[PDB]
Amino acid sequence: SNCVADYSVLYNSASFSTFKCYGVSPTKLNDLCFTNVYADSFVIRGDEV
Amino acid sequence: RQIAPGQTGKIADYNYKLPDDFTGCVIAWNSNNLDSKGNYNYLYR
Repeated sequence: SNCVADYSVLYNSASFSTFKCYGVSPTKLNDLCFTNVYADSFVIRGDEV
Repeated sequence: RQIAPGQTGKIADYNYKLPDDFTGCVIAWNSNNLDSKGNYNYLYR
């Protein structure tokens, strides 16, 4: 919250195996404003993503 | 899997973009028995 969110810094990072976006498209994310982002972080098996 | 009418990624969103209404077939196969060496020549913009 109370910050500027560059999402091209994420989307242009070739390190990501997927970037699945369900109610937004990743190239639109810099055009957007939101109340909070809520980042959830955890590790799983690759068979389960 | 990027070569479909509306998929996205480092190939499809830049160079070989298919039409949103693409009528056609995409036929693909592995080529390790022919083209592997590595073979740093096969290349993308």
